[PDB]
Amino acid sequence: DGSYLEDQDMWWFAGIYRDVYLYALPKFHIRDVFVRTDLDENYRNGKIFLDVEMRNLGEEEEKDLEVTLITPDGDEKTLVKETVKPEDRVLSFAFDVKDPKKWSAETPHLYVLKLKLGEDEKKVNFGFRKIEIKDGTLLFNGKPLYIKGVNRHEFDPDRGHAVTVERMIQDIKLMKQHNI
Amino acid sequence: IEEKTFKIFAEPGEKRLLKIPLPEMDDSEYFLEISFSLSEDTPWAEKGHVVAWEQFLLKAPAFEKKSISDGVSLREDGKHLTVEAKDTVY
Amino acid sequence: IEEKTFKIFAEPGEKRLLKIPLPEMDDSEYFLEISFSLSEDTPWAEKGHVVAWEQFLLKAPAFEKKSISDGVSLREDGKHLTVEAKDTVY
Amino acid sequence: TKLFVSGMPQIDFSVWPFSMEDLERVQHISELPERDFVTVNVDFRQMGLGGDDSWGAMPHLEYRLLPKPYRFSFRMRISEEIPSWRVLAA
Repeated sequence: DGSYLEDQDMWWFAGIYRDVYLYALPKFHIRDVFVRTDLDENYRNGKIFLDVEMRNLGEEEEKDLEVTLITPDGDEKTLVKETVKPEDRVLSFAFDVKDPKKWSAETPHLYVLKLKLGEDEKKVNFGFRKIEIKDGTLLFNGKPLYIKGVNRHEFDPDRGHAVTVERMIQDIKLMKQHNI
Repeated sequence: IEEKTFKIFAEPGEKRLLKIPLPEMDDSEYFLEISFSLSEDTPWAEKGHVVAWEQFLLKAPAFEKKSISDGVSLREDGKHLTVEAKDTVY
Repeated sequence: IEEKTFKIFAEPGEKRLLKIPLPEMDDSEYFLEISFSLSEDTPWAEKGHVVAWEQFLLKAPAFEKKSISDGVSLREDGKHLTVEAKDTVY
Repeated sequence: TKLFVSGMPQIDFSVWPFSMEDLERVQHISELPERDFVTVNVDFRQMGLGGDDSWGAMPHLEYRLLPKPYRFSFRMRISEEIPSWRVLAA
């Protein structure tokens, strides 16, 4: 019945066409992370808005939560360091950052959040950038944005939908070398 | 603020003038009501039953605009904006 | 209430942007003035001579309307009407 | 004593140490007489000066008071201190 919503103009294939794996987490672990940014009216200073969802499956003892910010240069800063009792809860934080390096297609500067709850460790890449509509005009970090785009199907002439990282890198470098 | 009784003589179809002395007025809104009621009991109703009334604006109010000097605070987070003034939080 | 010096680099014919950080404002009227003056003495004029200026309204005022409660007296005679309020007679 | 005038929201004004009749009569600076009063003018507007030439040219159309209905108001107070121009009676 799923096939009635998969009528794309393309080849009908089938099978386990992407990776399969097993992993293990502690009884008390981070289930989910939502990191969002805002920029001021001069597109100068930034804010980080962080939601951390925790999940407990039979833990009783209290664990330590640490959140570290790594800059594009490589400098580190502790944002959060606290003790949390084991329970199902969403923790929310808001931090200020001065003159952050902004992400664009021309200049892709990435910050890293490192999150650790007991022995559970995760990392997320994020950038400071803002998309908005002002009087019918599309703005990106305060500048008018022109979309110079292409539609791409995830396709390979030998492997079908089961495309490799080497082929993905070839596609991107070719796109940028032709001003897309 | 003021009430007064009167009697007026008018035959079927006649128009008669009624003169009402007005007080000096401040910046409030003033309305006049004129009514007619039963002088004595009838088979269908009691003394004081109103049969007719009309109302009129005498004077519109004078609105006051005051300059506020006291301050307001603002706190932002990820989901809420909070605004504090005196002992109310929005 | 606020003064600040600056320097701007612009060649003949060029347009350049100038960003001015504004304070929080009360119910008063606010005007901005931007001027350019001689950095040092010339043969025709001294340091500080203004060569160009322009002014702009930042914020219109908020007018206040107050309700007066105090009274006024009036005396008529054959030639004059006299009106008294506080310690002035018209 | 201060004589204070405020616009609703603006006026034009002038103050002279002689009469309008004195100013219209004398043809040299030396002949302007000594007087024991000040003439005060409080105006809605005056027509432009013009000067495209001085032997027939008029002020431009947008600086003339063409004959249509006009209105104008101001507030006056006589006291010992300058009150707030931004505060009026309701």
